[PDB]
Amino acid sequence: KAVYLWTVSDVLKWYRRHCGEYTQYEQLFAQHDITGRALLRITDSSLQRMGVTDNRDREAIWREIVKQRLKTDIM
Repeated sequence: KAVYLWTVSDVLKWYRRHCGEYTQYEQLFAQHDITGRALLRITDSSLQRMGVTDNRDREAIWREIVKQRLKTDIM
């Protein structure tokens, strides 16, 4: 499924699969209503505003977001 079309549920499924060691934050994605379109636009600073203040955790999640953008872009 193209990321642009991902629902929040699609985002949560992606998050569980790729950020499985950071599940503690998973509800932030639902509470902030992060669709695929939002996922492609969010910044490291958005993550910190959602409450991922731990640097190493936020770095890890951010890298997964960038990895997904790269997959999307090479297509």
